[PDB]
Amino acid sequence: MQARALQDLFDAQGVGVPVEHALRMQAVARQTNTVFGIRPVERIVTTLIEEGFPTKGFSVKGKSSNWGPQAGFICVDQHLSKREDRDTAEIRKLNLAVAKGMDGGAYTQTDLRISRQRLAELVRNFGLVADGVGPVRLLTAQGPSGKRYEFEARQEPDGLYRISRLGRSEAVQVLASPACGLAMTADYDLFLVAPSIEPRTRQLVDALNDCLGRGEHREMFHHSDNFPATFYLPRAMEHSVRFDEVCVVADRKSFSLLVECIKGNGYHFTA
Repeated sequence: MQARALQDLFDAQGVGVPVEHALRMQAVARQTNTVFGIRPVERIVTTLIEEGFPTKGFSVKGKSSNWGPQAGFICVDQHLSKREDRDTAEIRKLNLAVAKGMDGGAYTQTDLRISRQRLAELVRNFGLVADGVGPVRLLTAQGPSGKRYEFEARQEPDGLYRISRLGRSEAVQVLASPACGLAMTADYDLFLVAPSIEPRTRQLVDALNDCLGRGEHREMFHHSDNFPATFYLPRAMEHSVRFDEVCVVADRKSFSLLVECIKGNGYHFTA
């Protein structure tokens, strides 16, 4: 499967998995003779994945952000998450849940720090406004409630822009990996595993993390809303519709047809 074909597919479907990752994960599907599907990966986290940020595990509580400079991360203050629409009680419950997991070795917190390229991408594609030049910039972002939030972007000595709410001294706090101390982005979540006939998923998770080779404590898969999902097949399958070695299932109806296709080709799954 050619890279430009898969990039065009992912661009049209709104899939955030890097094409290189999809090709390596399709190889594992071929080598293990196993069909598997991954939960949605938004394009707003593609840069964070390619920049090497670690990913959240099942023990990470709290909702991520789809707006502002905090997009793709999980803020300690859930008022900056994608649930910025919700009322006081739901945010405080999300805050308590984030505070609950913080009281343990599950995860920690760190300053929101993003690169020039990340800032330019958020401005170009995801509705961020950035005023000024050089090491200090003023950011304006509109939350899902329509309220606009202001942030200062201040370059630190290693080249990243530390993000703080305007007028405040404390940077925006985001959940961080306890191992490497970096902010965590979204993971690759296996939601279907169909091995060939002709929780036993730890071997596939380890094989997938090995083929991606992101390095220690930077795994995409963890040992542990559904669409658009990406599926990875040992070979292109037909049943008259055809699913390619890498395919996108946009909704439940496409998923129902894919299930019948993999079962018809001798692949079993029971979840």
